[PDB]
Amino acid sequence: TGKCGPPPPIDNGGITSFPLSVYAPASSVEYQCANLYQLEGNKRITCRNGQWSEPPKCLHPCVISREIMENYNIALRWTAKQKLYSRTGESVEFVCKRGYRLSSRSHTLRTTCWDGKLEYPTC
Amino acid sequence: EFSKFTVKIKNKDKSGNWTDLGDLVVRKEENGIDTGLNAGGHSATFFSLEEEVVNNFVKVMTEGGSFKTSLYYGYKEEQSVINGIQNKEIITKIEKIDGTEYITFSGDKIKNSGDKVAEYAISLEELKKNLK
Repeated sequence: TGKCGPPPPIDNGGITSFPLSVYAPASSVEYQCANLYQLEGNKRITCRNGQWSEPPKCLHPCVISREIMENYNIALRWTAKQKLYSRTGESVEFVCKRGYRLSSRSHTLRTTCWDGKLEYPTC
Repeated sequence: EFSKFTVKIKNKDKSGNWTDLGDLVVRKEENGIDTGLNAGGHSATFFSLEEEVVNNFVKVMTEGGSFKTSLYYGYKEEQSVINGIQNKEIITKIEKIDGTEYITFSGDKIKNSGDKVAEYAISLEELKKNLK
């Protein structure tokens, strides 16, 4: 009493240490997210009473691809980069390509990536 | 047609230390100026301002002082980043850092802390270079 087994797994993440088969109460471990993922929550879980405290979460990024910037008739306002990988919490801003104009359906060109979902404007 | 230029920029980090952040693009518009921050997967208007304030800006950004922004967004941990905020003043001070002299300015406050605004610096020489 009251020792924990290995720390729980989390989608798109890992621990920074080598898993022990058993932990002493009050020991910590720490999680890292994959490349473009945003860790949400405390990064460090703590063992108590046989239980691990709540783990974090790895927020998905959004791939802004040439292909989709085509379908929407857009392009990145600030870089020449034809593709972009954006982490949750990151804002991207577009322009129309010469020739099109902003569809009635869209009112803004500046979007933010939220957990893998990013609202594209239409041109 | 329009004067464009881009410059490098830093923010103090989670431990109040300075750090290469990325690029600040500075574009002249028909109505004043739009500045854009390219910093990883973030490339979006940082802030902007009206013709009225351009002159002021041009001075401020090369000798410190202040100027009002039409829209201020800032960067990913600032409260102002997702929606934007209006008429945010911006006070630049000239301050030495490492071997070089920089234009520095506080950004917006930060979610969800209390009294922890953001901070930015830009090389006075890259500014003076471009805004003469």
